Amino acid sequence: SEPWTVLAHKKPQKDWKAYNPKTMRPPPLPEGTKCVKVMTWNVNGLRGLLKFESFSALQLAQRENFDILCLQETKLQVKDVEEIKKTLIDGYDHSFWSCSVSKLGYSGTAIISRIKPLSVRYGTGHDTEGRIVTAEFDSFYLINTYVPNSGDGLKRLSYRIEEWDRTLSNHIKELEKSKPVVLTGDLNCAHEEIDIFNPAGNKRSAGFTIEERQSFGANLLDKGFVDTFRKQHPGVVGYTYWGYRHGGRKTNKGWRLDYFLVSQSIAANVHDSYILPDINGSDHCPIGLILKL
Repeated sequence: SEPWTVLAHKKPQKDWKAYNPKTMRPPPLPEGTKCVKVMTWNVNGLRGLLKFESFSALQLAQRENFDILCLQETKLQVKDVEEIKKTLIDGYDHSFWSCSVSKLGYSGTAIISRIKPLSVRYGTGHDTEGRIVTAEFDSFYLINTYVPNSGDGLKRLSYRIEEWDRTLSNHIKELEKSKPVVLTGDLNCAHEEIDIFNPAGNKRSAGFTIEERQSFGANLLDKGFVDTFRKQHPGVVGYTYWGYRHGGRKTNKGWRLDYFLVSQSIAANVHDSYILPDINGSDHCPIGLILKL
C-alpha cells in the first residue's frame, strides 16, 4: 500500500498527478560525479523517534547514504546533547545542536554530518528556541531551520510575519554574499494550493494563511531562492506532513511544509529534490536533496 501515490486533493487542476518516488525520481548520477546528499526531517521529538520500534539509524544511513542529516523539533535540552551525541552511529562525527532554552523540551534543530564544516553558528550566538543552525561548507552554506508555527487561532502570526520571517530572510541574504545558500527544514508554510490537500478548508489555519504564503513568496522566493522540489516537479502533488489527529496519512490528506530552498546560483546543480513518504516515526516524513558540486 502506497497511499502517497494516490492523488488526494479537494480542488486539483486537470493535469495534476500524485508524487511517486519510484517512477518520478531522476536516474542516479554518473559515477564519480562529485555531489553532496542532504536529508531533512522533522522528527517530532527525537527521543520518541528513537523509541519507535521500526526505526534504526543504521538502516536509514545504509538506505540513503546521505552526507548530512538536518533535524527539526529534536525537543532536546542543552544538557541532553552530550549523551545524544554518543548514540550517533559510526561515520557521522560532526554534529551540531541548537536547543530551546526558554521553553524546555520544545523546538530544537541539529545538523549531523560526515563532512566537517568550516564553521557553524547558532542563530542570526542567540537562538532562544533553537530554531537555526548554519554550517559552512566549501562551496555553499547549509541553513537548517524550524520556522515558528503561527499556532491555534493564529496567536503567533504577528511574530511570524512581522519579526521571524524578515529575520530569516536577512540572515540568508547576508550569508549569500559569501557563498550560495541551501535553506532547508520545516518552513511551516504550504506555499500554493498544490501544497495542501484542502486549501479551501484551511484559509485561516496556521501554515496556509494569505499572510504566511505571501511572505514566503516575497521574503524567500522573490529574493533569489528556488523551491527545488516544485521546480523539479511542476504539477505534482507531494506532501511531507500529515496531521495525526484526523488520521490523514492513510489517505494522503497532507501538506508540504518541508523544503529545500537554494540560491539561484546553484539551482542548476540540483540533480534530485525528493520526498520519502514511506518512512514513519513522525507526522513528517523526510525529504532529500542531491546537489552537484
